[PDB]
Amino acid sequence: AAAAIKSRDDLYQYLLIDNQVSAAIKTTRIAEAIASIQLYVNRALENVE
Amino acid sequence: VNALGEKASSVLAAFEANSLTAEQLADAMNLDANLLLQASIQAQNHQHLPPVTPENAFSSWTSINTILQWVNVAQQLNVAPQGVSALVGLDYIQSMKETPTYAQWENAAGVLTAGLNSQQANTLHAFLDESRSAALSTYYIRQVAKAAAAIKSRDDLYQYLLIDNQVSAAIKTTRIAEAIASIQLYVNRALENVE
Amino acid sequence: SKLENYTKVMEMLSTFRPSGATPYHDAYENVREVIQLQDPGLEQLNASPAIAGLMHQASLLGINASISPELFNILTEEITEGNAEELYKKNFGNIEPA
Amino acid sequence: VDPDAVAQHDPMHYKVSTFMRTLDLLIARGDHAYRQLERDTLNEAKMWYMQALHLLGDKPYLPLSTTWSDPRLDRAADITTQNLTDLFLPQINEVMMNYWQTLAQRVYNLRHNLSIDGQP
Amino acid sequence: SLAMPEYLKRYYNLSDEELSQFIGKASNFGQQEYSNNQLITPVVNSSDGTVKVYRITREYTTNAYQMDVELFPFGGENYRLDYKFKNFYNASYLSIKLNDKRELVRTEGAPQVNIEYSANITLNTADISQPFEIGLTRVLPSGSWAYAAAKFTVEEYNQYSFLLKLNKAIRLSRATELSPTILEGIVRSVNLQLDINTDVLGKVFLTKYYMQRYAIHAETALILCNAPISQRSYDNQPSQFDRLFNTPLLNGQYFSTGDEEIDLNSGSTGDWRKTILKRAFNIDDVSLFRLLKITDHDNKDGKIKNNLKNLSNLYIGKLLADIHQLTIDELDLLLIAVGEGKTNLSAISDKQLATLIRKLNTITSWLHTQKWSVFQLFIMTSTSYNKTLT
Amino acid sequence: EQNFDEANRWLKYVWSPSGYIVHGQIQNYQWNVRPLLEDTSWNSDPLDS
Repeated sequence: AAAAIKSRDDLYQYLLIDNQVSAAIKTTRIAEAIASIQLYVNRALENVE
Repeated sequence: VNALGEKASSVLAAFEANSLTAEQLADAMNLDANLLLQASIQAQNHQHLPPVTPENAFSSWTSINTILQWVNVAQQLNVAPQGVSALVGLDYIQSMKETPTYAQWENAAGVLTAGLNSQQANTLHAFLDESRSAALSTYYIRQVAKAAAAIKSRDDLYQYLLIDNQVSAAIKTTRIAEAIASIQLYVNRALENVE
Repeated sequence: SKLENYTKVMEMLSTFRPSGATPYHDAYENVREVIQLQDPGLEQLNASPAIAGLMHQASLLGINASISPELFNILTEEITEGNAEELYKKNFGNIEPA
Repeated sequence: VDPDAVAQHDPMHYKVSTFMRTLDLLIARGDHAYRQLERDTLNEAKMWYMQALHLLGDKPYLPLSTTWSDPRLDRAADITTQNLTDLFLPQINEVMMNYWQTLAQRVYNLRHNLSIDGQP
Repeated sequence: SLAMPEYLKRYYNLSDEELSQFIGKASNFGQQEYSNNQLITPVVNSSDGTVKVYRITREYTTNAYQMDVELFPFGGENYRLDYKFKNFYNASYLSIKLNDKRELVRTEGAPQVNIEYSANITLNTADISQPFEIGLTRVLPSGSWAYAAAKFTVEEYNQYSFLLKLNKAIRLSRATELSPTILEGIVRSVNLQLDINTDVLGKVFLTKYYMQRYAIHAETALILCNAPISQRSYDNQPSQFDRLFNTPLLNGQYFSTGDEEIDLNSGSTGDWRKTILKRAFNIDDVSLFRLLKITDHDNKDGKIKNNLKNLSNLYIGKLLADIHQLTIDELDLLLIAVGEGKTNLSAISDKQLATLIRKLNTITSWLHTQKWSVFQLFIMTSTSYNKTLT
Repeated sequence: EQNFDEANRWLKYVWSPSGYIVHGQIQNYQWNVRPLLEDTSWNSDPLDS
């Protein structure tokens, strides 16, 4: 509850993993991890967190 | 006889006797029995030559031909035989008998209109709206317009009432936009001191 | 007007001979348009000679020519010196002939 | 009727003009990456759009019906002529609304494997 | 917290236009009519969008034998007041006040018995915080009056019963992927209270089946489910009744349900009402009488009552033939050939009507596979025989 | 050049049916050019040229 996660987009921003994506799109595991870390850093630098 | 198909064998035998009736012939032609009964009633009421009477209406071939002509005309107009009965009463260009009063005309118009489909009804309604607009505009100019405005024709009435009456029914606009157009036209007329 | 309902208005309008594009008989126009949609030229009427014989032929042909019954009353009557002074009252009312 | 003198009188407006040019840059960068359809680049397109998405923030909710009561034109004329904001409300900037519409639709295509013209 | 529209939209993961068409009607999630003199209702009052539930408690205070009176909010300090008289007094005018004090509306002339009159009055915070009276007054030309009044307590009340109904509505709309307007148009044909339950939930499956199988509109499918035609206009759209019998208006005559009696005899040459029926159904007089005979076997004569139920039965009979691309004649011969034609559609169970629909569909599919006309089937299944020597 | 808004004012200098307003008062004259305002009807004969 300390994270006020209220909907699926909020969960995507929190867990850093896209859950609403369709099953058609396929990506390698390492590239997906890179995307999660980049999104987290971008959120931090703009002081959104 | 060929149109009656397989039933012809019984229909002709019943015709050669004085036996044929509305129901048997209706079953033979795959028509509604009430339709033939009402066509026969309407034929009896109106003066044909030769005359049609209940005791010959299906005994003689001429009476059958007259009844079938009534049925064919009804199905062409896609109306019941009472519609044709109302139509043939509209002998308005003669002196033998009284002219049809407006209620009769309105009744015939309604019965005839009931048979049209949506597309044809849409076209008919557009034509009627245009004609009504012309008649009402002329009557308003003659009889309701205030003489202080020298309204002499339909264009003058358009400039006065600020509403386009000669427009065809095809064009459709929202009410507020139409009100905006009327106010803009009035202001434009005022600024140029045409008024 | 004193008129109160739509059909009474169209009855009044059907005989308003003094105006320049009336008389306008609306039921007749509806009947004529429906016929000219459903059977152009009365091909089926004339193909059925028994029904044709019930009508006066001038009363079928008049539906083609768009002559309404009051417009027929206007076009029919006989103009002469000795009634022009009042048939002008019937057909134009108050507009000065000058 | 000059936008720049009025923005000069109230330089809070210049802040919005800069903000809006930042969103224009982020969207154009995302579209440019999205033009290449290979797998790696579409993930760059996504992170560009998500970057502009949190900058815009929460789309405002706007209650569909309100105090406005369908008045007579005769009444609105007098209510307004007491000497329009006396009776009509200010609308949200239609351009800012459009940024949320185009960003949400673009991410919708990235999530559903369409292209930018929406063709499968 | 869940009362805020933003929180609720995030919670159900709804779209903005999807939420707008739920909460823009939200008053329907209340009680629809007074019960025990109470009305419990959601109200928008939405300077911030939030929903607040009010209990209104009526209390008859003066001359309750004169009238019934009812109050239904729709906005902040904005109300509809409805009232219906029991006794007649020839008012010179009707005057209505907050208590007997601030006159909120006045109506000239005499209010009639058994008419529900209405007024879009206002009642303000300093008013509705009181157990205020509303004093109505038929003032006669003498200055005598049938004054009558009731108090109306306004209370803020718990949102539980509102949120549970909204929950039912959202989950049902999302599961059947049907617009909320359609579902609202279905629920009113079971109950005058908006109450999703086994009965209403039984025919949403039927309407989803018919709309798929026959590709017809929602209202037509509801008619097939033995539901009366809806007079109410949803969605800023003309009502089913209005689109069926009023547009376009025929000779400036407006058609509505009445206590007058309409004749369906083909040879009677009926009034404009018969023309309205013929135009709406796109059928001639003879087939109209045949449809009347198919639908009801207890109508000895062609005259029928002009109430809405008979019109609904006639529309059901017409749609049975329309969906299968047959006209009334083949419909009659088909119903006779099946053997279920003896049963009347006017007095029939819902399950029996569904069974009849399935039988008609199956026999039509079989005839199409066999390249057979309906008349041939009637001949093979006929029992009456012509008594004519050949 | 289809710059109608600017063409209207430029042509309105010489003549304007709406009229001319100066210092907050409407002016009597209709044409802004003096020899057009003063010459109110054609000569008894034109120039042959």
